[PDB]
Amino acid sequence: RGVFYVPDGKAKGGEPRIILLSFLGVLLPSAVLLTLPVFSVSGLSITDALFTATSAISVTGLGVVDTGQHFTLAGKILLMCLMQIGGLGQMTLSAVLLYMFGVRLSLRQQALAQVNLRRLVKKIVTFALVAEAIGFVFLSYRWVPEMGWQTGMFYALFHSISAFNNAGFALFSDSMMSFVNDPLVSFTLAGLFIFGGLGFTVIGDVWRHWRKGFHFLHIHTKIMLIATPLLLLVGTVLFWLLERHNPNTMGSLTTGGQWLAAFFQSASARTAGFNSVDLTQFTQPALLIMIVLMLIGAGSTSTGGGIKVSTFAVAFMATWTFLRQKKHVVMFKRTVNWPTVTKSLAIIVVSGAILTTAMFLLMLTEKASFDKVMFETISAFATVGLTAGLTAELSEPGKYIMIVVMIIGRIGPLTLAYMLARPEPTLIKYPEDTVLTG
Amino acid sequence: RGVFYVPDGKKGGEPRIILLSFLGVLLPSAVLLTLPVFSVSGLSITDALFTATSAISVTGLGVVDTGQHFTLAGKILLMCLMQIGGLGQMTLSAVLLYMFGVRLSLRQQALAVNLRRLVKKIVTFALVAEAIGFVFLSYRWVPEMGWQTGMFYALFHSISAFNNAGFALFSDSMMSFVNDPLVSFTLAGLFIFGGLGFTVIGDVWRHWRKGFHFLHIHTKIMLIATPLLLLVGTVLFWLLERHNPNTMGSLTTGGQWLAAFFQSASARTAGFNSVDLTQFTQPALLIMIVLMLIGAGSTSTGGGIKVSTFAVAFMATWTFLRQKKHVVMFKRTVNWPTVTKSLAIIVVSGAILTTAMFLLMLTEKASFDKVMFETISAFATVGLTAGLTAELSEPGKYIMIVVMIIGRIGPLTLAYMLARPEPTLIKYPEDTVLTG
Amino acid sequence: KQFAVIGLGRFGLAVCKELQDSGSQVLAVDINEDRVKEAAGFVSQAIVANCTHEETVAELKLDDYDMVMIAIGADVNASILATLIAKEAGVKSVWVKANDRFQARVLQKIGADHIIMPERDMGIRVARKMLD
Amino acid sequence: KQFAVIGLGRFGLAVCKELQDSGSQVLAVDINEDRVKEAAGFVSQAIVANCTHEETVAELKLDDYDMVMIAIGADVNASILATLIAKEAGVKSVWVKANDRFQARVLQKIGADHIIMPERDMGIRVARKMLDK
Amino acid sequence: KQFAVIGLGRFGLAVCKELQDSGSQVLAVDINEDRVKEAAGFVSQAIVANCTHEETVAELKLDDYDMVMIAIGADVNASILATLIAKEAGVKSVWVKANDRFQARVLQKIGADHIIMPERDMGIRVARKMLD
Amino acid sequence: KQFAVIGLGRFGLAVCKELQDSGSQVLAVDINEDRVKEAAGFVSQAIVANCTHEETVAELKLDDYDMVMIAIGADVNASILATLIAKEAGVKSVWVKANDRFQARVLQKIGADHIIMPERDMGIRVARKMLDK
Amino acid sequence: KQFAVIGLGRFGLAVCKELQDSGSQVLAVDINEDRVKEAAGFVSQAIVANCTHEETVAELKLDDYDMVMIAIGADVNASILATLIAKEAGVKSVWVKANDRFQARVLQKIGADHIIMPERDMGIRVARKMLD
Amino acid sequence: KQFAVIGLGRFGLAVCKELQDSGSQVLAVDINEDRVKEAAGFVSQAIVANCTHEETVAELKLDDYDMVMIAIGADVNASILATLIAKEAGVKSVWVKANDRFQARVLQKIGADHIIMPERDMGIRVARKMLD
Amino acid sequence: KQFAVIGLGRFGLAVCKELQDSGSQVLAVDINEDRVKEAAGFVSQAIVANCTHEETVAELKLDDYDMVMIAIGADVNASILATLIAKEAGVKSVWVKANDRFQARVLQKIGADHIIMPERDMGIRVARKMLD
Amino acid sequence: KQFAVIGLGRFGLAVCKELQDSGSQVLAVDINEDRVKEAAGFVSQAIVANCTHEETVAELKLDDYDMVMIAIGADVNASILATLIAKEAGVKSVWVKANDRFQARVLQKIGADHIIMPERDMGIRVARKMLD
Ligand SMILES: Nc1ncnc2c1ncn2[C@@H]1O[C@H](COP(=O)(O)OP(=O)(O)O)[C@@H](O)[C@H]1O
Ligand SMILES: Nc1ncnc2c1ncn2[C@@H]1O[C@H](COP(=O)(O)OP(=O)(O)O)[C@@H](O)[C@H]1O
Ligand SMILES: Nc1ncnc2c1ncn2[C@@H]1O[C@H](COP(=O)(O)OP(=O)(O)O)[C@@H](O)[C@H]1O
Ligand SMILES: Nc1ncnc2c1ncn2[C@@H]1O[C@H](COP(=O)(O)OP(=O)(O)O)[C@@H](O)[C@H]1O
Ligand SMILES: [K+]
Ligand SMILES: [K+]
Ligand SMILES: [Mg+2]
Ligand SMILES: [Mg+2]
Repeated sequence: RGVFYVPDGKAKGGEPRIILLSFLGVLLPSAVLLTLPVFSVSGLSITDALFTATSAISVTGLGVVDTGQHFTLAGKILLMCLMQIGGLGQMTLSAVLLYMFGVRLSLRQQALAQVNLRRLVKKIVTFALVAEAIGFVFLSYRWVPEMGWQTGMFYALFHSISAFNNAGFALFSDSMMSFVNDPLVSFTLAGLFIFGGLGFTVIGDVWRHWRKGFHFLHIHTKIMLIATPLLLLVGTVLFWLLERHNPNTMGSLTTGGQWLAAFFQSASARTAGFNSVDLTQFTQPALLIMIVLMLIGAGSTSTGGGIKVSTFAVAFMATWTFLRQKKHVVMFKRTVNWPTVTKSLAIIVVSGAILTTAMFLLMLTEKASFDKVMFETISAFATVGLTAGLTAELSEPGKYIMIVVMIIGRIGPLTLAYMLARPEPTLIKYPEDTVLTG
Repeated sequence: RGVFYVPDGKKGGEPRIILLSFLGVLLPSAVLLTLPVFSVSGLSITDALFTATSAISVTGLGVVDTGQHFTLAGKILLMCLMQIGGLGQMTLSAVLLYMFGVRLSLRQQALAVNLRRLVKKIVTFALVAEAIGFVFLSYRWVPEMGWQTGMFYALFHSISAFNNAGFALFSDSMMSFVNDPLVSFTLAGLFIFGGLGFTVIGDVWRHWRKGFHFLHIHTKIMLIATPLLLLVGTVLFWLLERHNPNTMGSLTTGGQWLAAFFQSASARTAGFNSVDLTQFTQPALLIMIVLMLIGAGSTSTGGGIKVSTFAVAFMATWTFLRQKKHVVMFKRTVNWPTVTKSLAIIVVSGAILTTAMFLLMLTEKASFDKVMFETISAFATVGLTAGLTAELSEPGKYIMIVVMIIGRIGPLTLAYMLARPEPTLIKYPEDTVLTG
Repeated sequence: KQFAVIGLGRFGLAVCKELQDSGSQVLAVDINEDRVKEAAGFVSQAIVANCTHEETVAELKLDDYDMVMIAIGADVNASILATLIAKEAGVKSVWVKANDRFQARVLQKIGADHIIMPERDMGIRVARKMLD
Repeated sequence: KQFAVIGLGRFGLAVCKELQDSGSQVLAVDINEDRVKEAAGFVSQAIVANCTHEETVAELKLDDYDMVMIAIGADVNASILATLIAKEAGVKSVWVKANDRFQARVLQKIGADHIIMPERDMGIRVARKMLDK
Repeated sequence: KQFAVIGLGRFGLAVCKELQDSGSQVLAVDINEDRVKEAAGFVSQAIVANCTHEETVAELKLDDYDMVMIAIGADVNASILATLIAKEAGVKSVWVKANDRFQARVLQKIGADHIIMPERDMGIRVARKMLD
Repeated sequence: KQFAVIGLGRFGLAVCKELQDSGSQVLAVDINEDRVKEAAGFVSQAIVANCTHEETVAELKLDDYDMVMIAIGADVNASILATLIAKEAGVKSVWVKANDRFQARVLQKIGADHIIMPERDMGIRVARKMLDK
Repeated sequence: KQFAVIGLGRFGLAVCKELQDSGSQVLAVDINEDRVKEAAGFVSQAIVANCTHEETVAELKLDDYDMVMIAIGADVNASILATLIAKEAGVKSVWVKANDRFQARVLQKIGADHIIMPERDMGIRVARKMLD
Repeated sequence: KQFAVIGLGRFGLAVCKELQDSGSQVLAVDINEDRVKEAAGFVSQAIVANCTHEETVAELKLDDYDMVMIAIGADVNASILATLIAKEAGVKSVWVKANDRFQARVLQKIGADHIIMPERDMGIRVARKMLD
Repeated sequence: KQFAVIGLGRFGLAVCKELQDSGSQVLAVDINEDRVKEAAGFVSQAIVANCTHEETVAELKLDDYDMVMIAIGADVNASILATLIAKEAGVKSVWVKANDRFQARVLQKIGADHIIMPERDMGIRVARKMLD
Repeated sequence: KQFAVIGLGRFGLAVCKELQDSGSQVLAVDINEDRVKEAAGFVSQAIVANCTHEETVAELKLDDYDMVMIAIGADVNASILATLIAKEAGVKSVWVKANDRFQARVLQKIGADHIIMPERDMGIRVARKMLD
């Protein structure tokens, strides 16, 4: 309908400010709420409540305390709402900013030479509820007979929301450890964060243009529809190869159980948080592969992720273009322009710089092996929330650092994307000089 | 004089020159090292080729002891090989840069000092610096070891330090000289000057009278970053290791600072270790890994991604965070292709390092910190070991060899592939891909 | 009281400045964002919009405003089309800035309320001021 | 009263209309023969000439007229140069048309007696007329 | 039924739209990248290429396509060069838009199989419509 | 069968030639006399006149003609104005050729019965010939 | 003793060379980046900027500089407007290169302190040189 | 002190003016008659002629004059040719004006005694005036 | 036997193609790298060089080649300077391709052995071919 | 013995000179009044006209002349049009000058009997002179 906007006023991106205040505008009121003893059986410390509130809003799922026991029924519902706000809130907020970014692009194109925002938000909410509804009934098919009518629905509806939102919060002491060989819950959860971590743009593009075929889909949709099954396949096969002979975590399973555990871990590695198998007794070569999977994350307009799959895909094919010394980066017979290539490369290098300082700080505040420090830092930054045992023994300074890593990792790649999009214009430019690289 | 060239005929072609030069110098050295004239007991094909790769790539990593396993003929062979590695890499980079500048100038003319003297200046600088190091080291080693043994070790270690090779004739490299400042600064100055870059040395030589302001942007970046990197490395290593009993706890106040400075300077692709890295704490190991990655200057004897690449990446990140339109260093705009080159070098190096680390953890069974440290050391040409090189397997030796070869020539090769790619007559429409 | 100005060129910006000085609510609409920012501090509300698009004009309730100025001068076609959309949208009074006499014939004869050619009108008055 | 009009654009033709209908005698100057032919129908005297040349302006005897109008719109250089030549000739009163504020202040420095900027002036008066006062 | 349309102007896009809607795969070529973007949505494959260069046409593999349309209207010389190079490339059927009678006869002499003059043909057939 | 063609361009001559061969009475109007002489031997009556002048159109009596064809492409503003005059004169059917979609969208809101974009119309119509060759 | 040279043509580079060699720091400003790169070698600071924009001159802080040379030769409008903006920016001394006597009188009337006509001045001095 | 000036542009007119003011007999040659008429009042003798025409130069008897100015700026080729004819005729000292460094280098290498580049020389000397 | 041609345009490329097909070693030198690539296959040695520069011409030993062709057409000053530098360097025979009669006259005055006027020589030739 | 030359460039002037000096009668046709005046000093008949318009071509009756020479160099379209209309008129033998190979092959397709490329023909002939 009406394609227009009101300019902010007297020319730098204000969208990073919108994202930053939106996240801080909900974390602080949620933090003081968790201090009230109505939500916790015994009460939480200011640091513990802040860490829990950050993990719920970031939907990282990292817990300094046990979710199932330390929180009351009111607290469990409070956690339920927050992971709606963290996952669906970002998914809606990213879609709203993406919609408004295109509107400014469209009007500037008209000056030189689509549904409305309210309509778009309705589909985002509708998709989230219908997806969680499908997960709810399938999860209720098993848990209701086991635990009863009222407990069965609550656990089913809790985990349907958590899985779709990429939250990873589990009401059991061990996250999905009791369902290693159970396909119903393992696949119901898997589908929830696979499509939850797929992006509204991918779902929306497939919804509106599936009849024209795959060839006429958007470039971003084609990337996600190929890389996500490719990442799931390589994750499942490579986890299976490195863990089939380890007695501690996966060696005592059936042949079908071998692949179910391998697939579930790979699917949850891409920012879900559930772990069918134990990560403490999980071999180092498989730790690195999961670390890569956590970084690659989910889609751009999804419920969770680190750097997104499209960001990894562009840099991966930029490298292929560079080694074959092609002039343009090309996928699906489309040229990826250099600013997009710069955005993909800049996000990786900035994230790596943040990760290195965060990793360095943790080994100072707490004393543990480096393989544990790197794994925890990636999980907090990539918002996966998979732990390797260092989270339980975290110190007070370590909790503060991990809160900052969770906040920066949740908004960083999306915020740095928009800073690169609209830099402040300058009337004074300096001469260009060549700097030797290599 | 004459500014001209003959076109190749008919993609980037200097990567081919670099690759064929490296291979055609590596293979004869590997063939020679099998001969029992150079080794007292003889070397296996895998071990000999590993030694040849370490010598040509001037990594300095040793599957066998340098001082014992090699004879006098082999010891002289190592000197020639590490000369070839370091000085030949410097000279080849300078020649390729000269030819690139010639082509740039000719195309600029079309739109709108010669090579021989440049090579002579590179050799003259190397010999003068190596002679200064030789005399400074002979001032100490000759009295305590004899007239001809003293000169030989002094010359060998001057050659190794200037060329950033790190090969030492003692069983423990520089462990016996923790508190001795003469050899410490003599070696330190050699790979600081050797790793500074010939471009920086020449720019300071020819334009020091105009002042620092009128120097070239690369020279200013190096002259600011190298002292800054040395200072931050010294401070961090002193802070993180001054209470560890195994390395720096037992030393004196001056000795602790000397060891910290020496480790900070040698982490930048030199390879000498005054202190033991096996008993070295984890945060300091991460700091040293970062220092090895940052490396030495561009047209130098060092390795890894160069200091200028890291500086451009840092300033580009600062510009992105402040949302400035242009990356500006010393009141000069760094064009977007240079930023893209720096970021691409970092990303490609990271991907190669990840694959190499996964392969090493597959073939070899060791903790992640050891494997990651060894991979960074091999790729960055530094050659500092954490106890994993001695326990390598044969596939591990092959993987480490490949990492050494790719690390020594990679960043310069990836820089020159971006320098002038294949032109295309067919272009596809541009489409937007969501990032972040 | 409430005024709408479409096109924020030399003529459009001048209209907005006086309308704000008299304490009136003025709406500035322009296709180019850069020009909207210049007039942002001189109007009550500043919107970047395309008044050639019929649905965009529908959302911005121009029929509620008492007077509407179409101050587009460069494109003869855009000014004619914007005027015709405004009339069918329900605007009672539409004032149009015309750069040439040929356009002024079309705009008046399709139903524009007032026709303004800046170059001609000062041509009359400058002569009158010289006469007396 | 005798008036001189330099430039025969939309502004100059309107000035010629009003002045001729007011009973005065005017002289019209333009460089394009197409515009002067249209103006020759009603003006007292129509001459094709360039007003940026000193000798041509001297031949026209601009000093006789009490009011001289310059209506060169597109070429800012031509407008400034013609104003300077007219002032140096010794015409008592100069009125010049300006398109932007920079040209306006340049003409102010030159010494044009009155400067008319049609776009902003019509903006002002149209706003006043909308305000009904 | 593979088609190649060279020039994606007002005439070219309509040909591409109709051909693609009729179930056939077409190739769109244009030197203006921004105009290639518009056609890239509904065309099987779109390419930014200059068809007046022989090697570019060789890389395009126009010989494989059954029929090639050149819809270059403004640049007469570009249309002549594209038609000539397409004939040397070995296209079986070549269709060329003509804006002038001299251009049409020159194209006929070169070897263009079908020559379309949109103004003249549209005038003839609109006259036929007005007759009936 | 009474017809009138306004604007003797490339499209105008094509309409005039084909329509006359059928045996219908046609009026050719064009501002340029030279193109009228070229169409003199292909039309029954041709008059050199301007159809954007309101008084001239009344003399031509376009109301008697069953169809009027406005084929002015160079001046889009003249095409819009000429369409209004024919509608005011009482012509039942007005056919106007449009070069651009922006001009066409104006013309539809005017009330022109048929809008002809020759380049786009040949786009489908030539392409359909490609399918069945 | 700081100088600012606006315009880096043949005259501007010569002024910058002779000023820098005398031990004084100068600022070089030009819209052509190639000429700024040329001057960047020997000039204390070189800036790619448009001096006909009033905001660009304001952040350049030309008021701090003791004397400002405007050496724009080809574009008369650029020279006139740069001189006007420099004077309105409250700079003490303005030197302008003029290519014509009509430009010279205009620049004098604006308020340029000293006006340089190269062809006339060089002609006078060469004629004087012939005498001795 | 007998002198000749070839070409009556701005530089040539300035040279003739100052040299007549100094009180010396001069002869001025220019291909355009109007500038000859303009300079006739000032110069001692002014003849309309082309100095790229060898027999005309021979008639002019340029070898009598101690110094000659060739001040042709627009046509570099004409300036070089005039310098060659002046040198061949036997002029003891020839001074020629050059607009570009390439023309100056050609003129020096062919044997011009003095090369005048108005923009650069004014550059250095205006800067020197700036110092003091 | 040994030929050197400077400038690889239409004239120079044809010279290379005929001379090499004749069976002699020819040196093709051009400042633009693309033209050198195009002519590289035909000629024995192809060099990208600037023959405007004296040191480059000295390094490329043109004094031993039997005959040297200067085939720059666009730039008159570049062609004159290349010819004069080649004569200074000791080339026995220099043939120059000239585009204008003034350029041909200047080159003849310089001392170039052979002057080639492309369209003029075709003028006489084709006239004679028509006559007989 | 009667010849017609279309286009009065340097090639056309040279061919007219040689044809006249051989005693033939030539007609010189061109669009520029200055060049046709320059030819009129020596041509039997000089007419200023555009040869791309059919009516003038019929009026001056090219068909009478046995040989017609078309020397339009700068405009490729003008040369193509002149050749096409000349062949349409019914002149037995047409000679046309082509600047590049694409123009030459288009002319060959049109029907020009002899095609002259001065640059390449000079290339071959000077190479032959170089050989012996
Ligand atoms: N140097 C000049 N001397 C006299 N008349 C001029 C000169 N330059 C331009 N003119 C005339 O002044 C008229 C101004 O037209 P224009 O610049 O389009 O403004 P407008 O037509 O809106 O008044 C032109 O028609 C032109 O012929
Ligand atoms: N040499 C060429 N090769 C390929 N495409 C071309 C070439 N020259 C022009 N074109 C394209 O042909 C299209 C024809 O557009 P235009 O000439 O405006 O005619 P129309 O009126 O049909 O748009 C242009 O958009 C242009 O990009
Ligand atoms: N608006 C402007 N702001 C700043 N510099 C300008 C502007 N316009 C032109 N210049 C510069 O002034 C210089 C004068 O140009 P030019 O006439 O080539 O100098 P010269 O008189 O030496 O030939 C140009 O190099 C141009 O880059
Ligand atoms: N349509 C035309 N009719 C007649 N003569 C023309 C036409 N177009 C160009 N010419 C003439 O052809 C001549 C060739 O021009 P040009 O290429 O500059 O010279 P040359 O062909 O000698 O290099 C010009 O003098 C021009 O006047
Ligand atoms: K999670
Ligand atoms: K080393
Ligand atoms: Mg050329
Ligand atoms: Mg010519």
